[PDB]
Amino acid sequence: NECLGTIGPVTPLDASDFALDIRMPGVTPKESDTYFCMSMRLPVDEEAFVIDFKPRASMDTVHHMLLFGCNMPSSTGSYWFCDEGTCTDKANILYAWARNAPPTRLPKGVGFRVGGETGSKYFVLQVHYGDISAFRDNHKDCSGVSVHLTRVPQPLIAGMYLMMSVDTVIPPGEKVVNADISCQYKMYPMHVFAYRVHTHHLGKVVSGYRVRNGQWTLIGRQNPQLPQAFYPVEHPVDVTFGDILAARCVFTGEGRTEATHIGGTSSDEMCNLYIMYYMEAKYALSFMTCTKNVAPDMFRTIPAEANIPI
Ligand SMILES: CC(=O)N[C@@H](Cc1cc(I)c(O)c(I)c1)C(=O)NCC(=O)O
Ligand SMILES: CC(=O)N[C@@H](Cc1cc(I)c(O)c(I)c1)C(=O)NCC(=O)O
Ligand SMILES: [Cu+2]
Ligand SMILES: [Cu+2]
Ligand code: NI
Repeated sequence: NECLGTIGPVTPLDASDFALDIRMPGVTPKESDTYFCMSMRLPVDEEAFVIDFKPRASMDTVHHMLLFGCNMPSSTGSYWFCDEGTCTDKANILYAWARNAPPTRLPKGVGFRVGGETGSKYFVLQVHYGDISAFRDNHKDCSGVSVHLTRVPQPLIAGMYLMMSVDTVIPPGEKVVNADISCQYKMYPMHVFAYRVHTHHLGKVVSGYRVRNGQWTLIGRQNPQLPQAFYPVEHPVDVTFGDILAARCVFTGEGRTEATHIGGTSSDEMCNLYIMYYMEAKYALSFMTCTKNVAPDMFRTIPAEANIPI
């Protein structure tokens, strides 16, 4: 997107609001499939709320973008190749923009809490450059995301419940390998409103469910090879203390001559189901994670859609 120049990245909106533009510093991708990252310290130290996001991406080159909040970006640079790392600490994903799947807006009254004593101090943007035909000009790119911040406390706080595998091993040639994840929910109620799935090339399908009284309620189901944007949930789903969140990624070993385990490269795999939710401000926590399988046997009753591609 157009580089800002002399006006800088901060646009005052009114007494308590401002837009912060998070753009690449005029970079020029040299290889296709390049992944660039950069970070912006928040301008204010006190707590603020991110209530909106507007993509500022060049359609001819940018394939996808992801925006995280964290306290220690992986590089002190102007920008860097993300394969070096995103954040030293555990990054919280806030937004994903996919070229072929237009992002959905946050419900009004819902905001991510950042800054202050416990909120993220930085935003780290990762841009994935696919086609670079437009880059023979050796033109620089300032694609990114604009974020709307406010000091006004929001009634509903947005958070992320991340379900991910750590132990998965996919034997070469192996027709079907399931990665099951399950945890019991023990916090105040959350209402899922969006979900994103993430797998590398071996993933066939990823599904997540809320299981209450043995009954399975679909949160989201998606083919991880389709654009990995946050998609709105079919129907609002609350998860309450006692419920169990269960997820399954279906992989294959077909095509691999060696075993594939969980990891950060293209030769590795990942099984992630991001569940974006909102909670009443007075009960809210911004992030939860599940990296276990507490009810392995429970999957004997998983809906068949969980094994059939989409
Ligand atoms: C090892 C793995 O599966 N990593 C995933 C999930 C992940 C993401 C964030 I944000 C975290 O803070 C943590 I802890 C783990 C991963 O990096 N996925 C990237 C993606 O979703 O595209
Ligand atoms: C005064 C105000 O809030 N104006 C905009 C907010 C805004 C402005 C810019 I410049 C941004 O880049 C972003 I992110 C958000 C407003 O009312 N936007 C409505 C909307 O499109 O959602
Ligand atoms: Cu991409
Ligand atoms: Cu990955
Ligand atoms: Ni409800």
